[PDB]
Amino acid sequence: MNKMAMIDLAKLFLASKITAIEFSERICVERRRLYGVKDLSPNILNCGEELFMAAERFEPDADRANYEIDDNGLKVEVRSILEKFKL
Amino acid sequence: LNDPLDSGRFSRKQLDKKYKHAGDFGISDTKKNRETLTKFRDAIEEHLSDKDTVEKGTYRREKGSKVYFNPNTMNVVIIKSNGEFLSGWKINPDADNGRIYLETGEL
Repeated sequence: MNKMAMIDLAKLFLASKITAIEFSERICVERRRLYGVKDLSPNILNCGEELFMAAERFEPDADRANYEIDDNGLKVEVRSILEKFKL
Repeated sequence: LNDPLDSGRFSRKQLDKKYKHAGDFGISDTKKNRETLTKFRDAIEEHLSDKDTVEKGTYRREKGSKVYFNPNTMNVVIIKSNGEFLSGWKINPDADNGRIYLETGEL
């Protein structure tokens, strides 16, 4: 079970190999896959949760809520999250 | 004339945007269509109508929102101040975000 799955997803996203929409959907699949998986670094676990929440705030529509972000904003946050956890 | 899924607390549009979380509510279907969006809609209503589901906290960014939590499934459903469905997912008690919510109600 690739325990770095969520982090790898984030890297694919920052390199623009996958879109913000693809990232936001796949992150939910990977999170669900790693949910409750014992023998998982807390650093990696929490990094994923923050990536998951960052994705939740993403909305492609121009009429998004003021607290929501576009793909550029998601890119900035994802990078910030990975650096925070030094991943 | 609105879509058949537009009623009560839901809109087909919102359900479509949040289907990515359907897996947290017992819906493993990978395909997103009217049938699966309906399953998702029904699953959310079942969560909200559960006797074990109770109000707990808020999703601060969505002002005045109320979150409804179920200790058994660990799922939360966020309802806007106007009562409309916003989103939902499973709380992970082992993560700092999960613990913060359980201890303070802040999602």
